[PDB]
Amino acid sequence: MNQQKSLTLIVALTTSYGIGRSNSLPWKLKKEISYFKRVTSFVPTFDSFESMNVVLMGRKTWESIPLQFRPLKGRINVVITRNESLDLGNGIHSAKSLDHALELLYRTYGSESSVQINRIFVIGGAQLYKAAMDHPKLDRIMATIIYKDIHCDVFFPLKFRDKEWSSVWKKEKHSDLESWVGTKVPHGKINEDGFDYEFEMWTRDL
Ligand SMILES: NC(=O)c1ccc[n+]([C@@H]2O[C@H](COP(=O)([O-])OP(=O)(O)OC[C@H]3O[C@@H](n4cnc5c(N)ncnc54)[C@H](OP(=O)(O)O)[C@@H]3O)[C@@H](O)[C@H]2O)c1
Ligand SMILES: NC1NC(N)C2C[C@@H](CN3CCC4CCCCC43)CCC2N1
Repeated sequence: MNQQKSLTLIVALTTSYGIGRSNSLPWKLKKEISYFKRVTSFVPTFDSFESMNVVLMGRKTWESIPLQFRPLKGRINVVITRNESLDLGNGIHSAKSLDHALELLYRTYGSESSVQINRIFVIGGAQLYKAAMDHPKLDRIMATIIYKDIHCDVFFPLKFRDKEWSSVWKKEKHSDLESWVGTKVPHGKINEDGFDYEFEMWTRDL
């Protein structure tokens, strides 16, 4: 009973699969973040009294976020890391691997807890994404496609939008995306601060 839930990868990347630039962060998308927060926070109203989603991220990602929005409120935060020394936090968890975090979540948030898990989201880390892509529970990717060949030094590990993977990963209909995210979501591209991007949902059979 350690895999009673599937994982979801959420990420923003360019057509060239770039996801990072020597720390920097190649683009200004206030609306994208808004979508991000909305997707990773959404939970069925009925079971909203206790249920909460989870966000797993690598150390680098945790640092990349300003003290301001740390930790992500309304969501269970768990940072993955091996070398854990003077780890701060207050309500955040710590795990040495993707599977280790899961087992901790199922033991810390079992039926004996007043807080039940709803959806697990893998939100950050080129490395964490690597581990996730190879995971047997990951069957969904919430991707934001940035149609701008900017410069990046960190890329997504697997070209799921390319022909070579077309028999495995399939892009869902827009309405299906809106359905999974519950609330409404923009169709087509969204221009913001000189950037054109779009939201897509991809899934595969396990
Ligand atoms: N545009 C965006 O939305 C966005 C979101 C997040 C980050 N970023 C960017 O992307 C870059 C970072 O990429 P990244 O791959 O280095 O970062 P990451 O995955 O967030 O952090 C790498 C750290 O994560 C831990 N880790 C990851 N996978 C692990 C595993 N399977 N087992 C144990 N520990 C694991 C390791 O910590 P230990 O070394 O402590 O073991 C490793 O040094 C940053 O420069 C940042 O600017 C962009
Ligand atoms: N689609 C999508 N998937 C993800 N995994 C995302 C990681 C988010 C991490 N955050 C939250 C607040 C931040 C402030 C400064 C730097 C990085 C910050 C940013 C937007 C994302 N979009």
